[PDB]
Order: sequence, then structure tokens, then C-alpha cells
Amino acid sequence: HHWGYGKHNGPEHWHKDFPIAKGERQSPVDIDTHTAKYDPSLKPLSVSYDQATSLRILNNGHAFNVEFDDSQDKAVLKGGPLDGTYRLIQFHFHWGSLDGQGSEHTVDKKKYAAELHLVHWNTKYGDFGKAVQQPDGLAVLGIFLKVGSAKPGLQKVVDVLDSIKTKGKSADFTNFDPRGLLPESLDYWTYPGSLTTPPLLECVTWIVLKEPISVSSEQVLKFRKLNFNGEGEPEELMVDNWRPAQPLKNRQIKASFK
Ligand SMILES: [Zn+2]
Repeated sequence: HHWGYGKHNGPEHWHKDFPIAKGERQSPVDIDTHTAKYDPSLKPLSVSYDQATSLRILNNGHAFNVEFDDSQDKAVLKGGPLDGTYRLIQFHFHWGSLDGQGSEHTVDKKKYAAELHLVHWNTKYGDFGKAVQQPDGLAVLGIFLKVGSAKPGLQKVVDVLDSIKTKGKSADFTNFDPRGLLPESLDYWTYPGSLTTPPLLECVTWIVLKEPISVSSEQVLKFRKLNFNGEGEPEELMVDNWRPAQPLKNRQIKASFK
């Protein structure tokens, strides 16, 4: 038995196994655009993804993760509110059962159809397991998805999902370029927060991009055909794997733009 997004084990239950769920710097949050503070000292993001090496795609029972080689500085995030170099280790999505929901963050209470998380860890801590124990250990780039036009650079991911339908399945996934998932503008909001899945550690600098990317209804439809369950178990569609907004408490959201 274990956490998930169902009626008996979803986000409202997580605090019993993970008391940090009611902590002071939980994610996601609603981004109130009129209350966010423009901060001129914020630097532009530096995304260096030209030498990225993707390796594998995995259904972990809660999402699917595209994994990268993070044994060297190949795909890194620098700049913005960050000090130091953060290496890309994996990206994943959260999505809904319907187009009107699915994102984790919201903007002026608006929900998007899905949210992309590019997860990076701070190289000064040596490995990902050490980094998540540190308040400045991770940086996650969050990108909203809206339904409209198709996203050409997402199609290679959509076409492999049939091969990892059920929990624990993986497939080789080499030569994927994550630059094809970025919006035109890199303007962002940032705040200190947490992982949005157990163990919910408060180790994340969130960088949430203002500009959404567009994907087609057929693309997001294929996400909704994945399964939470393992092969041979009763079928439960992988939908609504998002955590709702958490109280902002003593935090300020900063904007890189006006
Ligand atoms: Zn996530």
C-alpha cells in the first residue's frame, strides 16, 4: 500500500506518511501576478542543453521520466536566481483528465492542461541524493502546457508511450533534444519551494516560465492512455497526477520581468 493520486491515497493523505507535507515551503503554489515582486537584480536564465544526453524513458507508476546522463556537465542550468551549476537529471509532466486541469502551479488561479518539470541538481553536492537534503539543492524549471497547436519537438516522446504503458516499464530513449520543449521567452517567476511528490523535501528553487507552450489535443490524449498500475493488474488510467496549490506562508514570489 502506498501514496498516489487516488481517492484513498491522494495528496490530502500524504501528510500521514510525510509530515513535511504541511511544511513552511511546500509546492506548488498559486502565482498571484499582481502580488509578485519585480526584482531587477534577477539575471536572465542560462540554459545550456546543446550537449544533453538522454538515455531512457521510464513509467515509475506516477509519471513518466525522461532520464539524462548527469555524470558530467552536459546539460546545465545557470543564472537566474541560482548560484552555481545545476545539472539536468530528468524531466516529467503532470496532467489532467480534462483540458481544464492538470498543472500544479496556477497563475491567478488559472489551471493549465499540463505542466512540464525539468529537474536539475546543484553540482556542489556531488550527487542527486545529497542535493535533495540541501535548501539550495535542486532547481526545477516549470513550463505550462496549453492545448492548441501541436508541438513538433514533443512528438518523439508521445510516440514511445505505448511501449511504457504500465508501471516499471522502461525503453531506450537516446538523442532527444530538450531544447525543442522551451517557449520563445525565458521570462520567469521564482520562489523557494519543495518537491511536489513524496518525500516533498524543501530543497527546490522553482523557476516557472511565464510563457506556455502549446500542444495538440491528440498529443495530450496519448498521455492519458498511460497506466498507474503494473502489467497484469487492474487498469487505472494515469490522469490527474497533480498536487493542488499549497499555502504560500512566509514566501515572496519574484518576477524577472514587468
Ligand atoms: Zn513534477
